[PDB]
Amino acid sequence: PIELLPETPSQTAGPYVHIGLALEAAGNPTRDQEIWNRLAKPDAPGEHILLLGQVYDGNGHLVRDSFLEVWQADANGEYQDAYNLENAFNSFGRTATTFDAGEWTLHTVKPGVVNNAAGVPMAPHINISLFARGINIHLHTRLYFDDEAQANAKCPVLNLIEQPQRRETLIAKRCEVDGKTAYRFDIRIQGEGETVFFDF
Amino acid sequence: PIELLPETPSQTAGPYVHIGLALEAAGNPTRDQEIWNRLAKPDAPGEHILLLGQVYDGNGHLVRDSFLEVWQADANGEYQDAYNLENAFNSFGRTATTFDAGEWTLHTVKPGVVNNAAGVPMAPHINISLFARGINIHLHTRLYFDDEAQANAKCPVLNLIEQPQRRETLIAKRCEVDGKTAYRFDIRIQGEGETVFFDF
Amino acid sequence: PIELLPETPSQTAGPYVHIGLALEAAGNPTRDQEIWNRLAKPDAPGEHILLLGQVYDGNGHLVRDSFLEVWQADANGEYQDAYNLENAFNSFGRTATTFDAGEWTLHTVKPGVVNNAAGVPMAPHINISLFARGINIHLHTRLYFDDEAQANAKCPVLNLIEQPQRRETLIAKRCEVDGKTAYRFDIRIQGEGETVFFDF
Amino acid sequence: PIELLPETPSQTAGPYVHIGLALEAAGNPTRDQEIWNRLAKPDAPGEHILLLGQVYDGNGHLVRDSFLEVWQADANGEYQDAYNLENAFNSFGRTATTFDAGEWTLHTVKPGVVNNAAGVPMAPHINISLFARGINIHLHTRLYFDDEAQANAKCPVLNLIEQPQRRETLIAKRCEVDGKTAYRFDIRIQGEGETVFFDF
Amino acid sequence: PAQDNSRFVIRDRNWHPKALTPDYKTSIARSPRQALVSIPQSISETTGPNFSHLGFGAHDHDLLLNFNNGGLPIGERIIVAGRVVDQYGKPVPNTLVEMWQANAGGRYRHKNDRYLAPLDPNFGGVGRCLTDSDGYYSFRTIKPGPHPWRNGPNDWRPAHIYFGISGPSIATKLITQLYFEGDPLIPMCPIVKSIANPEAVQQLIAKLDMNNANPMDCLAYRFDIVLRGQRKTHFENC
Amino acid sequence: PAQDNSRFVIRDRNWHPKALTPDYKTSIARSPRQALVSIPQSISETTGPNFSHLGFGAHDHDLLLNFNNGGLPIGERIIVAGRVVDQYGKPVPNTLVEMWQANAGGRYRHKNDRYLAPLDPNFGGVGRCLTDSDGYYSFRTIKPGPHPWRNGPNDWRPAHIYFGISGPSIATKLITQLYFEGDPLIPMCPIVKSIANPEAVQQLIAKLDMNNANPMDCLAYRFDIVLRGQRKTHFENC
Amino acid sequence: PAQDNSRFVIRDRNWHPKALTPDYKTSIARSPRQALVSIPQSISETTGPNFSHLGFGAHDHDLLLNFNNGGLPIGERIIVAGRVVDQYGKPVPNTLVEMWQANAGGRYRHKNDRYLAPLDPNFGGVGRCLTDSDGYYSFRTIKPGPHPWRNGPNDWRPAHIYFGISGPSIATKLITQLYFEGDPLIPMCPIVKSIANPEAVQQLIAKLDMNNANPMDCLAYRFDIVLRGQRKTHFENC
Ligand SMILES: [Cl-]
Ligand SMILES: [Cl-]
Ligand SMILES: [Fe+3]
Ligand SMILES: [Fe+3]
Ligand SMILES: [Fe+3]
Ligand SMILES: [Fe+3]
Repeated sequence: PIELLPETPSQTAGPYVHIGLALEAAGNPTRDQEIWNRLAKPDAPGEHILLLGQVYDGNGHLVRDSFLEVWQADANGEYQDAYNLENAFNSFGRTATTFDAGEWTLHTVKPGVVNNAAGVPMAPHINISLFARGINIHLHTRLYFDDEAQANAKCPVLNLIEQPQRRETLIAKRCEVDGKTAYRFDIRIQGEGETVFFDF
Repeated sequence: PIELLPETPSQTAGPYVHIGLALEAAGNPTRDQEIWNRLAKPDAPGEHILLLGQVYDGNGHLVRDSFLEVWQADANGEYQDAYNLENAFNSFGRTATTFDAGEWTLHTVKPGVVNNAAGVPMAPHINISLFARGINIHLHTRLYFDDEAQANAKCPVLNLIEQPQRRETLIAKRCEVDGKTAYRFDIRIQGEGETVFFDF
Repeated sequence: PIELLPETPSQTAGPYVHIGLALEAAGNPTRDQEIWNRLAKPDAPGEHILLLGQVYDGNGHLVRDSFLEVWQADANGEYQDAYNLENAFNSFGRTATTFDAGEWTLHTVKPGVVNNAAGVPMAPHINISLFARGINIHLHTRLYFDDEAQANAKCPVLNLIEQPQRRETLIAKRCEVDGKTAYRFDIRIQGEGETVFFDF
Repeated sequence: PIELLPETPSQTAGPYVHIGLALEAAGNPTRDQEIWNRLAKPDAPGEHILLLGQVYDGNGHLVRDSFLEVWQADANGEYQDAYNLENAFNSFGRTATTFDAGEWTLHTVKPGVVNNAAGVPMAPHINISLFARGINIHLHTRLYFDDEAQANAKCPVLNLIEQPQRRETLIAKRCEVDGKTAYRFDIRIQGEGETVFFDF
Repeated sequence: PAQDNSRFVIRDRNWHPKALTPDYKTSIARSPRQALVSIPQSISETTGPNFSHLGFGAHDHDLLLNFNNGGLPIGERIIVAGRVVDQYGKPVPNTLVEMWQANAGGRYRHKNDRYLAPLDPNFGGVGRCLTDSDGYYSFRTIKPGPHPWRNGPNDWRPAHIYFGISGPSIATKLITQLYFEGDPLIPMCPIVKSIANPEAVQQLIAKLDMNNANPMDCLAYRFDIVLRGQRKTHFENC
Repeated sequence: PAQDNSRFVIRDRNWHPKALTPDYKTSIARSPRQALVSIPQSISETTGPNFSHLGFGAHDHDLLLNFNNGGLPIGERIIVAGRVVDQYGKPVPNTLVEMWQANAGGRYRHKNDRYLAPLDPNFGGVGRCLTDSDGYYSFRTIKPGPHPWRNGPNDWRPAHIYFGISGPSIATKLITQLYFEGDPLIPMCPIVKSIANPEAVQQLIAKLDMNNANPMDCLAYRFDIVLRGQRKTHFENC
Repeated sequence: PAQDNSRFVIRDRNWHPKALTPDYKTSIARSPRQALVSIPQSISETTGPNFSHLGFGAHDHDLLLNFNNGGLPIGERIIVAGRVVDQYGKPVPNTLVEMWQANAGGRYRHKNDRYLAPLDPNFGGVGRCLTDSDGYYSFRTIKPGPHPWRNGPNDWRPAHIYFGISGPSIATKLITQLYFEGDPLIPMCPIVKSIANPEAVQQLIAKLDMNNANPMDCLAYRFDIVLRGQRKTHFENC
């Protein structure tokens, strides 16, 4: 058969990933422009939301050195790929868990609906890639929203998860943090309530 | 790189380990001198204690054919390598689980404090090696004491166990047995509450 | 390590190099345009000079079939790469030793100062490559001028020649020839007074 | 045939040999005890002498980074191998040429006569090993004295040099430096007047 | 805004390291035990950020100068350079390449690194750049030292530099580690050996590159990166 | 008392059998699933008992005479002898070597062995001795027979003798099994094959040793044992 | 005083580098053009200094501590250790071993080195010790960096440490250079290649020695040295 050049193989991002990708977290000075956890300036159209979460290992212990990258549509269901800190909204962001509490946060807007390649609408979602010490190749997941029950039920991606019980692992819980709309999305890498991870 | 002679590889001690190392337990006559589970004669200095325990497999079932070797300091925190049945105290001993109840016992004194190689004091501990059918290479652990909580909290060996919850697996529980101080130390080889095992 | 394509290896230009590169000298008709030993028309700015020299082998005997290529800055210290026989000045030229007397000549202007890559000024020089029967790969040298003694003393290229006595081998001697400024630059390929040759 | 383990191959001592073996010369602080160029305290028996010399390459240029080790009998013709800075005399010493003048010096006594393995007397001599940048394996030579003409004539080592003219290269020249008896011993590594070097 | 107009060759997850590689101890509890759920590529997966307009500082790619506290860092001066291509051999231009590392002594400038080898006051440990229009990147740095770590009782990472590459979509984004030609620690490392196939390990070993060195100044290493092949859609929805 | 003045070469736990080796069925539930925690060597690990003054009976090393109930045991008379050294090749003198085994028919003298082959009234199955000042040990015994066991539906252990060796510390202590040169059961055994590397398996195979045999009396097998290499501490706490 | 009571096996001067090795440019004018004159061994050649009573400071063998100006040097912490033996395999006890080197960046602490890589304020570059009664030596240092030099237009020394060994006589005294396992600069260096026989070059390459490393602290390399064989005289003058 036809063999292409092989892809460069992945390796763990390691416990000191913050040196390269989360400078403040490492304890170091930042550069003039950093790619970080605020996807929306206050003037961005859409519903402004806080996202937060904790990451657990197979023993139910916090993964305190996790690093997350996120990719999401703007409120109108459009992916904005021209990354610029001058923009009111960027579709891409980065965050990391705090070493003491194990909590990450993101500041964004709720994404609009995007169609799959067959033209079927997907429920509102944020694409997440998870990196850490002990993770050899990053884990892909999606964060969906518990207040989108009717869309979630019809999502062609959620519907590829064979067991309905597993679909629940991808649904973030609406709450209020300091009077602001928030959603909690915890990830369990392994064992009871293991988060669905994707290959594509 | 420099390659030395390879070490002879380990194999399981098997279910009939007692033929060689626990003669009475196998059902057989003993020799004039045997290495066994009484490390201290009544005249040894220090606090005389009973140790006892059971060993569990990954399904929560008793490992009834376990064989244990122990190594501990005397009450002054000094290791006594000159093994002699005439001694009031020996630092080394052996025990095995009963085939009916699955319980091992040891009669000893509480060990004194020993520093690590860097001069930092370790909490009082008994070093244990566990052998059995199904165990291809013996498992190393340490028995610490629940009446040493303050010392345990500062032990530089316990502090190498990353999760505090796992450190609890090494703490023996103090009780009274026939009016003498006793500690129970159960070992869980696998699964929930899995005992920490060491490499060194 | 990274290996590139290997360079085509050098070979001697041979005793009949003139057939290809010095047509008159071989005894043959010339073409309409030839690359030869007059770098400057009378109208070129700068000090017009004659250069001449002889080439000696390791036994002190004339190398009568030598072929030389020269490359030099103009009077402003600028290299002129756009070779054109219509130009008042070309930075490149060719010459050859006569078979009877063993002497080559060049008609040019004195070059201006050029800085090395570190911004340090090099004394005025003409870069020379020497080819001949018996020379497997051409020899690189530089012709400096004895009326630039203060500049020569500070040249960072002459200063890479460890022994001061060897630096003297690169200094052409000023004379007058039919009323015009001339310099003699003799080359000794081997032995006593051996000319410095460069690699770069 | 019989093959033993091969000897570790030599390499050049390099231009910075002084870092390891001539600390002051490198520009660096010395240690409490250094092996250096004063073989005799003022109270040593024998004729006190200054030795001095310069080292030339094949082009007649000074070898300014030369390092020399010497080994010689005391005034009574005995080798003193117990090196100790408390001794009145040590048979071993080290010196190096100055970077500006290219001159090395040694302070010692004139050695007494030593017999070869056949019991034949050798003329008074100092054994010298020469190390430097460009010298892949050290060169062995001997320094003899011009005021020992009768002994030199009969030396069984000098007599192994086939050509009498070459013997002259090993004879140091007596002089006076600041009213003190001295001998000059120049070494020519290559070419005219090349110093005899030994293999043994 | 971004458009769905390409597909990316599926990853070979036996070429990449698997999730569960128990000799690398921390992978035991941080590896999923359920199978990954395969999904078809949509605009969500086949698009990604372009960083053409991120503002880079003058020295962002130069670790000899980007943590200047009064002098140069100590250690082996090297250029690390290479090309980013996809599996069809197409260059990946204007893509974000980030890298980070310990100093010459294997000490990381991170609050959580307690290794006893000292920090270097003029070395930070992070670089970033974009590949040029032909897919080439280059960094200048110090060769990092091996680093001991609490895996087995005497485990040492080979000298390594972490790399993050965005590529054209979130489907192509990769983090990996670069190792150095000839390092005798490479065959011994349980993180290197998370990769099962020895030919895949070879793809992470940077080669000494004398042709790119600056004489009397700095050596050079070459590290080429291959991202997932990108092709146009064909015969879809029909 | 004992002192901390030695260090022991770290074990290669891919040379040793791993904990989980599922073809050996009882290992499945008796293997830890969490990683071992590495700790640095201290006096607790680098010391161990010395049995120079344990009292041995006259026949402790001689299984032909140590269970004498009126006659000699039935079976192949053999001497089992060899040297205990560390990985640097240094002999390990005055160290405790214990061995135990089934009889000629593969029956163990243990209340839990219900194999139908008979006990031998003059065979017990345990020996012990100390190595001599040059690291040598020796036993006399009967060659044990193969033993069937309830692993797979037709599994048989090769003839084997268990050995336990103390060495200079609890870090060196080892239990292993000796097998016999040429035994066709060896490559088929799931306990043998708990050891992944075939070269490691070869290290457990005792060789026929005609030079050590007593003519018209008993054969001999040679089994050398290698314990972890022991070195002095250097450059510690500085 | 010293006595003539031994002979030293004659050197193989095709095993050692020859004097004239023109790719190493400075050897061209500093090599004799006349043949060496062979002479028989006498007490002059077969004796040499013994340094038992030279006074060594506490840190003479420890380059991490012997140039302490307020901190540790930057770079890869290593122990360099080995044995000195003669060609008959006999140890060479109580012999002087000296070593010197550049710092982690290839910069020498010598007034004549103007390479642009910085000095390390806590690194000097020199060590010395005596071999013990069994012929072993050890140093602790920083791994030196490669060094560019003005030989060819882009020449770089591999990482190297200079060694000087006295041995029992002036006939055994040697200076050499140690190189490090796997260094890709080794095959390219005109000083290494002054040695014609590639098997001789192998004798200068120190091997990574994990067994001698201090976990979480320093790696180790092993470099054994072989000096000329020493034998008694026999049948001489008869
Ligand atoms: Cl660690
Ligand atoms: Cl140089
Ligand atoms: Fe790392
Ligand atoms: Fe068995
Ligand atoms: Fe021709
Ligand atoms: Fe050097």
